[PDB]
Amino acid sequence: NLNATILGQAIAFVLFVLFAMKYVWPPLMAAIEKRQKEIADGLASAERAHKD
Amino acid sequence: NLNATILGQAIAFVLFVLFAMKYVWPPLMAAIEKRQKEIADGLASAERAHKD
Amino acid sequence: NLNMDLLYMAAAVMMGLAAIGAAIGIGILGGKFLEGAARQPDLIPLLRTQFFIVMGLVDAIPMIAVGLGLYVMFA
Amino acid sequence: NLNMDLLYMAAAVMMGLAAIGAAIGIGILGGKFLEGAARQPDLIPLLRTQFFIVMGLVDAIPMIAVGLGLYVMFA
Amino acid sequence: NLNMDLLYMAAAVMMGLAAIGAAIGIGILGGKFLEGAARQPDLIPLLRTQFFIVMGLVDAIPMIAVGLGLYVMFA
Amino acid sequence: NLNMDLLYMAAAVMMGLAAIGAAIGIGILGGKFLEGAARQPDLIPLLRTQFFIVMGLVDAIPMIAVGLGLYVMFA
Amino acid sequence: NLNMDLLYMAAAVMMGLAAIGAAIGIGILGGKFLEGAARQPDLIPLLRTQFFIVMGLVDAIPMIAVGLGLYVMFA
Amino acid sequence: NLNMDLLYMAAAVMMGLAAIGAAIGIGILGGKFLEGAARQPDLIPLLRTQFFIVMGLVDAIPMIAVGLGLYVMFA
Amino acid sequence: NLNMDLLYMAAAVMMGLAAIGAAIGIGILGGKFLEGAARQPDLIPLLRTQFFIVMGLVDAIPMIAVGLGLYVMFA
Amino acid sequence: NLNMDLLYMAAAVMMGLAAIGAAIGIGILGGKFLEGAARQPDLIPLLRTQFFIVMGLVDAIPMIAVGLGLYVMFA
Amino acid sequence: NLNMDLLYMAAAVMMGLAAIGAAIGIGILGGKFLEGAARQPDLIPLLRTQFFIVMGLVDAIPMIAVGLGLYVMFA
Amino acid sequence: NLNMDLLYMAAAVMMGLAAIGAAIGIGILGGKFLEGAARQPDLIPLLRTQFFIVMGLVDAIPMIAVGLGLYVMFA
Amino acid sequence: MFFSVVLGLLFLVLFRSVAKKATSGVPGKFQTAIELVIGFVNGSVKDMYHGKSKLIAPLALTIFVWVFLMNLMDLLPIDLLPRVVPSADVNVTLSMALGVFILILFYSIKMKGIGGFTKELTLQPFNHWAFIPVNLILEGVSLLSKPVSLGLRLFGNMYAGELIFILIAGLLPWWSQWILNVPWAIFHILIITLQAFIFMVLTIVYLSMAS
Amino acid sequence: AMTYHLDVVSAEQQMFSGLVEKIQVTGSEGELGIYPGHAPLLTAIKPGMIRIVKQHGHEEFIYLSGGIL
Repeated sequence: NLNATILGQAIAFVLFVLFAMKYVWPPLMAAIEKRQKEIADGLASAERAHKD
Repeated sequence: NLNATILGQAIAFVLFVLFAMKYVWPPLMAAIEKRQKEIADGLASAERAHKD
Repeated sequence: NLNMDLLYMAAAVMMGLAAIGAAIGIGILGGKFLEGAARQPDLIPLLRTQFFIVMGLVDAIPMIAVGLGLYVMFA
Repeated sequence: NLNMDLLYMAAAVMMGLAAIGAAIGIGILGGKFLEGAARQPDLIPLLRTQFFIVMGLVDAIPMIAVGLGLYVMFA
Repeated sequence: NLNMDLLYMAAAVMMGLAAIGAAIGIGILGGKFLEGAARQPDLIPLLRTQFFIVMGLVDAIPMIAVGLGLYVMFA
Repeated sequence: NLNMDLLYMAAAVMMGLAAIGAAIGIGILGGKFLEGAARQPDLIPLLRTQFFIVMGLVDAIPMIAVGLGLYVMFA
Repeated sequence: NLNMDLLYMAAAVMMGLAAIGAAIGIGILGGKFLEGAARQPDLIPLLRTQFFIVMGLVDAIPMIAVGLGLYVMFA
Repeated sequence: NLNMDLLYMAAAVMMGLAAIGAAIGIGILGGKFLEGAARQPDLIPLLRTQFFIVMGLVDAIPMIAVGLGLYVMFA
Repeated sequence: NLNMDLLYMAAAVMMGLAAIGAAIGIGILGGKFLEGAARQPDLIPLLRTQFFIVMGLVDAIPMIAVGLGLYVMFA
Repeated sequence: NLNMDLLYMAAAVMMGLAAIGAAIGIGILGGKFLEGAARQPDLIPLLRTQFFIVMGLVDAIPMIAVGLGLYVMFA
Repeated sequence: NLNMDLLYMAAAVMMGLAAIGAAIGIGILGGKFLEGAARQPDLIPLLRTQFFIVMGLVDAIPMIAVGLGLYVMFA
Repeated sequence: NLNMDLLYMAAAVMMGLAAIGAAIGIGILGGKFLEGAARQPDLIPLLRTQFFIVMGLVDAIPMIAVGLGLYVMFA
Repeated sequence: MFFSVVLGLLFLVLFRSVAKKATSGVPGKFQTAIELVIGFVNGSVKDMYHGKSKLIAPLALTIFVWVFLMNLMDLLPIDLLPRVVPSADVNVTLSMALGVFILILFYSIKMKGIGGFTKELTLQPFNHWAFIPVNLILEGVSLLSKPVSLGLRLFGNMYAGELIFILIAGLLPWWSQWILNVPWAIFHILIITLQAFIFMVLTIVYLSMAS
Repeated sequence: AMTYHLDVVSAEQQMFSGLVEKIQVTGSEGELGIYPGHAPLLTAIKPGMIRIVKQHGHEEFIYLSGGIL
């Protein structure tokens, strides 16, 4: 009879965006630990280890 | 789709992909090489400092 | 003249070459269930009989097509 | 002229290419039941014979289709 | 004269030789799931039952084709 | 003009493409019974010969269809 | 008179005998994934379940053919 | 005009697609009998040759159908 | 009157019963790759995934036939 | 007008879809004979070559059907 | 009126149901080559890649049939 | 009007669905020869290459049928 | 011709705007996704695109990122609901870009290094054994022409399925299954883009690595 | 990690002991990747060092001549 697009678009967009963004935010947001931990821990551990 | 579609679609995708990739290759390569240069510099500096 | 060709072609084409999947699945399931059920004693009657329940799905496969044959004869 | 083509096409199409599934399932079940039943002695006659009961389903597969052939001849 | 041949040929061709894949897949899945599920005790009821969920896809295979048969009769 | 097409199409369609299941099942049963019967000595002649009894069912499979060919010629 | 035979024959031939590959592939993939996943539980967590992703291709195989059925009815 | 279509269609349909079961069964029986007969020395020539007797049944399977081809030509 | 039967029969016959090989090959490749990849974890990193490259050939199999469907509609 | 449809339909139907059994049996016999003949050294050339004699039966399978093609052209 | 039915029936019948053998052979060769290539490390890239050369024969199998489709359109 | 339907139906029916046995046999022989040839080193190149000679028979199977296609065009 | 303006202008504006935007990100920085996108795309594309070696340098990442980001606009427009004025650019640009890019990339990449001697004189053992000249024309025409059929069939089927599903789903009556059926368009667009980029990069690296 | 006890017995006394989990050792057919949850499969172990985790993450390469799984 009608269309009912706000329920499907809002429920699908909010559910898929919140579930995919919240559940997939660790892979895209936690990926900086390799370069940050490798550069900071590598430079600090290499300079302190080479100096000591 | 009757006429005048092959020149626009072929020249648009070919000129846009070739003109965009040729003029964007040094920016994406130099701008994207920071992960390999920083990872290789940190791993080589840490391994060379520990081995030395 | 379309009633004889439509009813005969509908009953023969709808209830003809269709039992190959059911007859092949019954022999394949009977051979696999017989080899797997006979290869072990404890598996002779504990779960292999559940495979016979798969035969109950045959009535919903090609055997249900025969239920439409009346549509080309009685209906 | 629709009785000859309808009855002949209904009997030939309804009782023609249909025994491939039953004949293939009988040979597959006989070979699998013969290999599995002959590979072990205790399994030679304890459960493998139950696979022969699967042959009883053949009468409800393609062999039942021949029961409709009379509809293209006697009926 | 096109309604009898079109409706009969559409219902027979659309709901005729199509259950061979579902009936063969049910017997193959039942035999493989019965042999693999009966070959091990711990695997008798832990993941093998998930194979039964594959049967739920049968309704989206040939069984859905019967849903179009009404288009050659009711519609 | 329906006697030539009905009799020829009925005899050829009813006694034509139907021996594939019996010929394939005979070779599959002969190869499986030969490999399983030859893999063991005691199983060479004790139960494997019973598989030959399955060949007796071939007369009730496609070979019986030839029995209907007379209906398109003698009858 | 070509609309009834062309639309009915196009919808029946285009949405008829086509589910044999999807239904057979679903049963073969369910039986192989059920036996392989049942023989090893450590691989039943992030390996055999990937085979279910292959089912996602079924929508681009025979199930897509049903999408053309509207061309013989709605279009 | 029914003699050319009935005789040509009867000889082609009766002596056409029928050698698939015999040719497939000969290759399957030859490969299975060759692998099983070659895997063991004592099983090389003691019972495996009996599988060749199964080839004698081919003359009563699809090869017999060619015997009906004369009915669409000489008779 | 040949445009409806030629276009409908060409689109349905050219894009109808053809996805059985691709859908069956996807399920067979998914089951074999799932069993081989599940039986060995070390081989599930740079070997079984290569089988997915075979899926790239599906576009050159029956999926390309759909590309001809426009010839029975748009062209 | 029956000579073109009878000769073309007889040559195409009699010499068309028939090489699937011979071509499939040649590949199955070649793969099984290659695996069984390559799995053992002593079995590389002592009995496996006898399987090649099975290829001699191909001339009596689908290859003989081509011998009837002249009946739809030269005769 | 024979150009539409002859060209459409020739293009659809000549380029329709033919990709089942190539698509099935690609999946069977990919699954067998993936399992045999993944079961051994040294055999992962020394002979199994030669199986990919078999894919080169696909262009001489059903893929060559598409080369005749132009005969039903351009020629 | 019989030249277009006879030549098109003869070329499409004689050079259409026929590559399934050759394409399936090439993939089965390539997968079996690749697995058996890769499972052993000494069997990698000593007898397995002889299986490639079986491919030479493909030219006498379905590939020879294309040789008759000229009879529906050039002749 | 005054027609075909919304397809060329809308396709060239969205394709050139999203494709010609890598010149401003050369100096940095920009946020938290620069290290994950650059490290994941460079490490995954360089580590997963095995077969280049002596092929090229910036053509792999530039052609993969430019072809994926530039070609992703034709298949990522399935969410736009609402007549033969903006759909021909996807089917024409997809087959024209796939066939022209595969033929121009294979012929230009194969006719640059080595070379003119292997392609201009491909006889001897490859066409003299085999003394008839049919194996080089059939194998060379089929293998050299398989990229136009594969790229044209995959790109044409993906663009035709996305445009037909978007137009039929956006131009219907109810808004339930048509407005909520985003799994087939998202999975088909993502699988078509990943399969087209992986098949194009693997086919260009494998075809360019050997002569 | 540690799960099932994968003790090794030599010709005289005991060769190895302790629990094991993801034991990536080669089987009879070739290279395999077993872990915790496999069924009973009697295979053969030939020569070659296989890196398998012992206890508390002890990935040691146990190399021996003969072996019966």
